[PDB]
Amino acid sequence: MKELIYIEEPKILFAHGQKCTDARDGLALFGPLNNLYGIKSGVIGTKQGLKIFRDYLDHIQKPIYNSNSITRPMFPGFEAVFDCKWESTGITFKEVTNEDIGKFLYNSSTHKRTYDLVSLFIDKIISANKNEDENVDVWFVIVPDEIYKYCRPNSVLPAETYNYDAQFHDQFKARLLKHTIPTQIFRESTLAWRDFKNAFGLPIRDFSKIEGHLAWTISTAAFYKAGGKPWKLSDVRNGVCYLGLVYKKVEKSKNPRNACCAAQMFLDNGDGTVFKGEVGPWYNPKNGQYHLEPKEAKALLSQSLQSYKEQIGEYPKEVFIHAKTRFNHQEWDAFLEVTPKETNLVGVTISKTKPLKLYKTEGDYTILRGNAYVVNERSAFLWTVGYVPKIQTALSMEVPNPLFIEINKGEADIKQVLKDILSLTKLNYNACIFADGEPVTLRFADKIGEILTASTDIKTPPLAFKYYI
Amino acid sequence: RNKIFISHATPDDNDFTRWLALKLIGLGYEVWCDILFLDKGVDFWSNIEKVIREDTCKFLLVSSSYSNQREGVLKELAVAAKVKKQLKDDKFIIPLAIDEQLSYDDINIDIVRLNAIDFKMSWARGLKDILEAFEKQKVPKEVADASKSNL
Amino acid sequence: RNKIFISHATPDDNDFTRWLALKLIGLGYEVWCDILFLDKGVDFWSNIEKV
DNA sequence: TAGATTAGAGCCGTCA
Ligand SMILES: NC(=O)c1ccc[n+]([C@H]2O[C@H](COP(=O)([O-])OP(=O)(O)OC[C@@H]3O[C@H](n4cnc5c(N)ncnc54)[C@@H](O)[C@H]3O)[C@H](O)[C@H]2O)c1
Ligand SMILES: [Mg+2]
Repeated sequence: MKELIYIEEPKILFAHGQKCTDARDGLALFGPLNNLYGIKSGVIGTKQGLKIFRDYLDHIQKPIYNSNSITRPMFPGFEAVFDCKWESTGITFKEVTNEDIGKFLYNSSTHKRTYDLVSLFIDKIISANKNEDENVDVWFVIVPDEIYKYCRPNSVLPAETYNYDAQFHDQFKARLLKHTIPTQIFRESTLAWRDFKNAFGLPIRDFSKIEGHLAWTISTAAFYKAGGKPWKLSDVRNGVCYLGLVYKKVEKSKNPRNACCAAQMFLDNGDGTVFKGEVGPWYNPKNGQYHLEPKEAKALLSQSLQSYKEQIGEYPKEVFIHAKTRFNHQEWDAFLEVTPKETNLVGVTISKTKPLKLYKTEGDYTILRGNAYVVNERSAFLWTVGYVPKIQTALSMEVPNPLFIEINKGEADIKQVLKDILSLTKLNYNACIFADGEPVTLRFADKIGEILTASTDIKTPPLAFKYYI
Repeated sequence: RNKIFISHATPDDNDFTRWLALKLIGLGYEVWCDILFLDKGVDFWSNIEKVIREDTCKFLLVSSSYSNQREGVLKELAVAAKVKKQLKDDKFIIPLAIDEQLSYDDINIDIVRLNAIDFKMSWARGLKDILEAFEKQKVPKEVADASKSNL
Repeated sequence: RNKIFISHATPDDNDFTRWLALKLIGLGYEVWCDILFLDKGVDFWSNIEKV
């Protein structure tokens, strides 16, 4: 008979200085934090893709319902939720004829055809950007199904361009970085899920009961990419800086040259929220190692400290590093040499590879969300996925797994670490969901890392998150 | 009066009714509806008729397929017409058209000569129309507070 | 009797009608139009005949 | 020969 503790919901902040624990309800009751005037869209694709996009835009100007409004809050229509206009008249079309696609998706070598198709789209996008008089807020790329189907790494059809990944999405995002063009890739079957079927007369993907959720997700993504602030955190304590770290393989290179990318977050002293990537991919030549050599650790921590000092005016009073791996002693000493006198440095480790499950003995519903077993003063199990009583369901299907949080380096309070980690699950702008299973300091760093690894020509990349998601 | 009455065909028009009630209450209008109270049974009719006849300034009817030829809604319309004649107010019932299947050729006699607000194309346009009509007709209101709707 | 009535077919001739009504209002006249001054929820044939 | 950490890919369910 051990003991469990409970951690309360973090709460998030919306228009008019009102707080709620749900993004859907908070946006459908008050509205976002800033005021876009409208979204002028730029669509690129075939004529059929343009027709499908126009259909979808006309669709989401009106209320959309889910089968269970309690489980999934409705969608009251785009312009009532967001107080800005995004309709099918500010659209601009740039054709990509099937003649262009046919001559390229036949090379039988995944690399070359991926390169050719990425070029076919991005050359038109850049031409439109540099030599036309419109002001396009976001670029929407309607990708036919065949283009996405076979451009995967390990999928077969039934040297100059070899310095690139074998993925359409990653290479597309990486090769547009120096132009700074917000983009949203759409599969053709997602926007029109009714007309893509199988040998049964039924949709491949059935969205009939979850249409409102899809509308929420797409609308929030589009709104964020055009420069909107949907929500912010509630009571982030001043003086604390968070910093994610994730390592990534490099693959097509003489050496694995493990790359490390970070994501920085703090409070801007205007009671705002600064959440931007602090990235220039630092490398490690040794194969299979996930530790930085002292020089890269020094440079990384110095860069993060300088970013904070410039954005605020004085150094952090507390810095937390969230990683998926443990830190060796040389790396931590490197970190400590370049850290100010009055700044506490704490390194944490979040892992999913640990078998521990808890079963409710009575019913058929899973454990609650805010629970946590505190093994020690330097370890604990935190449930971030579980039954949420506000929506009357669990975020998973089967018995969920907890996160294992360890204070590997430094000295802090495990209760504060757990509380902070739980409150970082509420800033997933790539999704419109109640909560996420991982802190976003560790999820957006990964997304940055997996984009600026599909190429090598990028130097001094942008930090804003809207060029990678 | 100070209150706005909403008549709808429970339980088919619940989504729109909840949406509209929450939006109006978040804008400073006091709304009386059969979904905002979890207690029923005693005086299931007296209270409703008393509220219509005593302290109701506006009567909003959710005109849809379910609400046409619905006994409770018809009785509500009868009481509303009586009160409207008593008050000598020409604009007291304001139908809301939310159903695409309900053609204007097949609406109730009690509301067939009245200018209805359209919601079929988009709900935000309908809300804008309702707010502009209320402002023009000087419907009493409170300073808009979304916290009421949140609570 | 100082209102200029405008009769048209709705919604096929809405662009020209709205243009003309806005122009005549700008010039200073009083204009009654099926798409800009009819009320919502009012007996419309009777009001039109009265106008 | 083991134990103990790490990162890639691929596939399937979301309602009733
Ligand atoms: N421009 C015109 O054609 C014009 C001008 C003046 C009057 N009218 C009358 O003739 C029209 C004939 O319309 P239709 O049947 O061909 O097409 P319709 O009813 O689908 O569209 C016509 C418009 O519908 C609205 N409407 C009709 N009945 C209404 C009601 N009970 N409550 C609220 N709005 C209502 C009005 O704005 C009307 O102009 C309307 O009955 C009335 O306005 C037409
Ligand atoms: Mg995205």
